[PDB]
Amino acid sequence: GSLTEDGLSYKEKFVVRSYEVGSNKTATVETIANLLQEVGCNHAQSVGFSATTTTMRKLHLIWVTARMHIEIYKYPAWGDVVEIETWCQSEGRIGTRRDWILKDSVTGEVTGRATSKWVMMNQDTRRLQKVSDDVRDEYLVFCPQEPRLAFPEENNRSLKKIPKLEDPAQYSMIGLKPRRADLDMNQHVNNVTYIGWVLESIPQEIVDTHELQVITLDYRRECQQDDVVDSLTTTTSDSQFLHLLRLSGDGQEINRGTTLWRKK
Amino acid sequence: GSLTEDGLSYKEKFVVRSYEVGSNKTATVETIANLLQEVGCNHAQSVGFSATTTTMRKLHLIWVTARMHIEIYKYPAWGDVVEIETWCQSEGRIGTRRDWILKDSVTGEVTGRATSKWVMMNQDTRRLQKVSDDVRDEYLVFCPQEPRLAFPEENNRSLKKIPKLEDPAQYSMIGLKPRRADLDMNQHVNNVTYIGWVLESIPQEIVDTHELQVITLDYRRECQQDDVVDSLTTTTSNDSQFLHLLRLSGDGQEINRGTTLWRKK
Ligand SMILES: Cc1nccn1Cc1cccc(C#N)c1
Ligand SMILES: Cc1nccn1Cc1cccc(C#N)c1
Repeated sequence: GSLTEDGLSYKEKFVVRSYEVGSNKTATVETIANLLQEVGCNHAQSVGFSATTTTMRKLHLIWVTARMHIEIYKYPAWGDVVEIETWCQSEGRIGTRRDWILKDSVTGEVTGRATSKWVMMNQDTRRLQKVSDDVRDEYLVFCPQEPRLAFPEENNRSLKKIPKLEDPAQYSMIGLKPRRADLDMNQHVNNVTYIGWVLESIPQEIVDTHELQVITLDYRRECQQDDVVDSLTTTTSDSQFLHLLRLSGDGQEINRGTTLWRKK
Repeated sequence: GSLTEDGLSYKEKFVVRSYEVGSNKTATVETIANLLQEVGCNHAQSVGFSATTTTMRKLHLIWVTARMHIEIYKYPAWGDVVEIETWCQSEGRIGTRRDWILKDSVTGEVTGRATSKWVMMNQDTRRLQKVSDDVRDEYLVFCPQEPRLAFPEENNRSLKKIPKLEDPAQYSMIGLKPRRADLDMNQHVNNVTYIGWVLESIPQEIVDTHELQVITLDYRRECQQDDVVDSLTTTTSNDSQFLHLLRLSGDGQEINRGTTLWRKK
């Protein structure tokens, strides 16, 4: 991987692995989401991050994902090479955004795109906060100054408000719990695990006859390593679904989302 | 990746990813096991397979893992490049063996080694069988003729018999179940998922203070996509050793047994 000529974005190529594909012999959306996190980490390393900047480390502040939105036109097949370009942008005091474009390396055709919203949190109190001027200034030298959007369209799917699923859910998968492979280097549940848990309550008949085109996921609260989650899904329709992940015991919301599926 | 000069082994380099590492910022043993499966698949593809031979497909036969044995001296760090070499060998009519050697790409130093035993099974009946002469001849042109062992030692750990853990277990993790990410392209549970499930019943205090040096796992029966598993562990021992058992949560049918050896950091 490498930063592009202007140093304001980063590109990396990945060869899709045998264990990374589903029944169609193409990459799962969780494999895609892991590759998006990997190219994002490689971009942060390339621009000098140990993605906390020096001012954030002094104030014990970290970036946390508020929303992930991914749209796939074609999933890369096993053995195929996918090229992913990523970049960041400041969204004033709200937080930051990281965008991605996925391309077929042979044809140069765009096969997918993604966007994510990040908010600042104090790592100890877990209290959310606005982005300060010092953090905005030290971040802005690594971002394009003019807007560059993976989802430019006004009122597009990536910005839509997601409602809360009402009981009873049409489908459910209960008792989901993370294992050590679901944790990151800081012993926190990996953001991609929540995508897998949301998808657990989609009936296999949909998975067997449809391809996932769009997924939007809001992250409200973290699942701890010792927590247990229930995954709930209701059809709202192409097939569209509304999703909710909540703690198995008291029903505290951890995520809400929507998925759009196209018949194969 | 590529076959070596003589065409009897295959090498591939991997850059360790951010999500592939644990608390020490080095690759987990499950990341290592996935890389071993990946280089094995790339080797089979390079020599013309798709690893069922022509005679195997005619008779509806497949290879299934009977045992996996991995020894790691140093886990590669995040961003490091690891080179893995793999090869296969026929073990007469018993089955086949696939071996691997892991090296640090910069220093050329061996950082790990692994071996696995495979047996033939009829895909439909699930009945095990001996390897026929036609199958043995068809895959012998892709294997070294002289023995080449990742574990040459006289009575090495990779061949030891594993006993059955007796109840009560010292530690347990109950109600483990696969999700879609644990399945392969044929909707079967990936062999690496069972390694993760075995390790779930090792106490976190051991994981925090020790490094896993050796794991040997016997595969007795498959966990189906709708099954639920219990992971059981008992200490058998500066080094800590454990005995492991995975069984179905309901009736207690054995699916795997194994042992792990850990060295204090
Ligand atoms: C055995 C197990 N499966 C899920 C959680 N855990 C336990 C645990 C506790 C604290 C930190 C970690 C890490 N890393 C893990
Ligand atoms: C929702 C879920 N989590 C684990 C199993 N499953 C259901 C299932 C059934 C049959 C085939 C497959 C595949 N592939 C999956």
